[PDB]
Amino acid sequence: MAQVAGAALSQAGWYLSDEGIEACTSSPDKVNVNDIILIALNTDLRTIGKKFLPSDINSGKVEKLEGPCVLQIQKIRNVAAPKDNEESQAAPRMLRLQMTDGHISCTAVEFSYMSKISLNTPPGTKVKLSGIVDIKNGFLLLNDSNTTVLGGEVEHLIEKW
Amino acid sequence: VMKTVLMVAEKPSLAQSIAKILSRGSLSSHKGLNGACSVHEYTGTFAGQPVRFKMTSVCGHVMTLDFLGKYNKWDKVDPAELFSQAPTEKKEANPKLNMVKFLQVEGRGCDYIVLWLDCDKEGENICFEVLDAVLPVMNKAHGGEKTVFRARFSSITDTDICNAMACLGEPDHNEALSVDARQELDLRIGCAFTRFQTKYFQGKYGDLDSSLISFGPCQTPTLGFCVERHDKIQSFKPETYWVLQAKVNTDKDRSLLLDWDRVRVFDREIAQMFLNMTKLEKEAQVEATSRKEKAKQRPLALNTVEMLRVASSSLGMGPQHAMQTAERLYTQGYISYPRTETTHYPENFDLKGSLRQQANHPYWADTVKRLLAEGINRPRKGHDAGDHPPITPMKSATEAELGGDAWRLYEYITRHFIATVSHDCKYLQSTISFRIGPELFTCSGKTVLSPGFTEVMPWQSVPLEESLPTCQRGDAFPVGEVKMLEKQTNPPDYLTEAELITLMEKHGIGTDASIPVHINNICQRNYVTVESGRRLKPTNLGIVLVHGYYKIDAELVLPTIRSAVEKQLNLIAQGKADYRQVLGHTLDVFKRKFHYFVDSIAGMDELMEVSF
DNA sequence: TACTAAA
Ligand SMILES: [Mn+2]
Repeated sequence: MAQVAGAALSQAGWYLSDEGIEACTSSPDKVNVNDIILIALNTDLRTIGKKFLPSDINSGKVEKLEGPCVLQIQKIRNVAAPKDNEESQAAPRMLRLQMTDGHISCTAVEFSYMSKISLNTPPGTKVKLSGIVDIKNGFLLLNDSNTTVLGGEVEHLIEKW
Repeated sequence: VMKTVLMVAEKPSLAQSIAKILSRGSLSSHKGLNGACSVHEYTGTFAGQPVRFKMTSVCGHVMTLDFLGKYNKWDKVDPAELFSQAPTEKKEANPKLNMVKFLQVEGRGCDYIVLWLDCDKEGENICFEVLDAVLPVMNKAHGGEKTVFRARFSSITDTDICNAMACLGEPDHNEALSVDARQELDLRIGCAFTRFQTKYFQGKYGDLDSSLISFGPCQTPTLGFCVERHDKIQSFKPETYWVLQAKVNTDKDRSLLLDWDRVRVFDREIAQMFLNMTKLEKEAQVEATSRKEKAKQRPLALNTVEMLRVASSSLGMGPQHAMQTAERLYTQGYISYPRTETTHYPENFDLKGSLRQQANHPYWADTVKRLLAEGINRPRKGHDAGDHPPITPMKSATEAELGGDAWRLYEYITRHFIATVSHDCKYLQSTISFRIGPELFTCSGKTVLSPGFTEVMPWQSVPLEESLPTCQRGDAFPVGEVKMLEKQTNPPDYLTEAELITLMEKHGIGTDASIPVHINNICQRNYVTVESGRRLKPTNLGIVLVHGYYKIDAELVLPTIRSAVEKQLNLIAQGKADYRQVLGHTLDVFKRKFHYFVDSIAGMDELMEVSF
């Protein structure tokens, strides 16, 4: 049922509004949580998200983030390399991710070397933050032990430019 | 009765060497009617008959290419007629040497002519000029047999010379008519563009009066590198680093300055967060220790490009000045031939004998004496190009005999040679990594275990740094201060002479004997002015000239047309295409560029108005 | 008057 599917998403970690979830549903027929998750993953989060990020995250009033949360990535820029030379090897790679939920946008920093997330990651890709995440100075700290990329099929807007 | 065979070499040194090798020490040598070209006579057996051998040497290109007199008047005909309606003949280079008359007088009665010029291109052109000069002088062939012989060799060795004497070939007309076509294209482009440029720009601007604006397939590409560097310097946006550094005290008076593993962060907020996670802390813990042994590789044999580079960077000498000094040294008989490409010492080179000459100099007395006692390391295997052996010292010298200019070049040559034979510098690298909270830091140092070529070239030395303190994993030291360093990215400096030579050699713009001239040409025509550190600064005239070239036709400055047009001309050398079509076609394509240049010259004139 | 490139 619709309530059963909503509950299933609730423990799955996705937080989406009622308009969003009736948007993701193909029809009031037999639709599984798997296809609901896939359809939501395809859709842009800025129109299906809820108010679940605790707000004021850009300030220092929040200590840590808990629970498995799904977030979208807007911009990725290498803070260890200059704008002109985006592939310089003089510094280890270290990425700053602008991470939205559709309502409030936070900023995360790569604390340990990852492999899944790279500069050639399409904007709109989604990640899951299962575990405990540290909010140091209004900045999320991302580790390979609490970040899982779930892919993404959203209309690309960068086009390498 | 005794027939005579005349042989010709491309330089007096090669002439004397080959005569000594063939004659088994029976030289009869005397100067000719030049003072710079000699004649060596001896006797031998040729074509199964006892005959006399007479051998001499030309001094490079006997002849060069030039238009007729009328089309040199610069006013009778516009440069457009130079491409197709302008005949070209051959005049004499260095007319004071009277080389054509020398070859005329030497050869009266030589039944057979044997040739000993270099096997590369630009040697077949010289051999065919020598043939065209000497043929109407000799005593013909009594029978129907042949007389003109070409000898091919790869190195100046007994076995190679004997094999070249055993097997004899013929000159390559198809190879000669490739450098011939290249000379014709160079003339008819660089004399039809420069005339238009200096009759258009000098005819409008008074500040450029009595000045020359020159174009060429090498000069303009050479200027292109400097102009590109100037463009990159002018268009540059500095940014703001944020590097964090730390100090650790071990016992006393030893404060190690650490370096950040994430060497830089381009965000004030992230840098501040990383500081906040570190500054409120007072213990650092060791985690890693490395004592790997490394080595610095000894330099290869000296090449002409490397000699020019080092003379510009360290000795503070211009390329042409360094080349003239090297030529004076070689003529005086101190170093060997200063225009090479090889970097591999030949097998027969008497390294022990040559290194024994510098066994008494006060500068190398300790190093040379030692290196001759425990054995000499074999030279590095570099590259061979069939040219002359690399620049090595040949006779002993002291600051009294030489001046203040040749001695310094000799000092580097005799020091680079010893470093090529000595050992390597083995330095032990020690790295210690601490952990001040979540972040990481490392400190590195170098200690010399056994200096090798360092003692003969002190400028290329492992710097003296204090040894790192002993510490194994599990030791904790007090922490001092941690702070940001608001560094800023700096724009690149101007192009130096050393860097330009590497750029010139990579694209093959100039040869070994032409690199100094091209760099001097753009510096003597006010295109580029030299500065401190031997840096090249494009001038107002240079900036407007190259920039206008890009707007009109980029195929005049790009450092790829010179290499590409040479590849097209290699078709004649390999016999695939005939001489006329390739030269005719490549002249037509350059004729359309000139007509597109003349009708669009107003594009370049707009830029000059701001400048002059 | 020059010019170009090269042994
Ligand atoms: Mn040669």
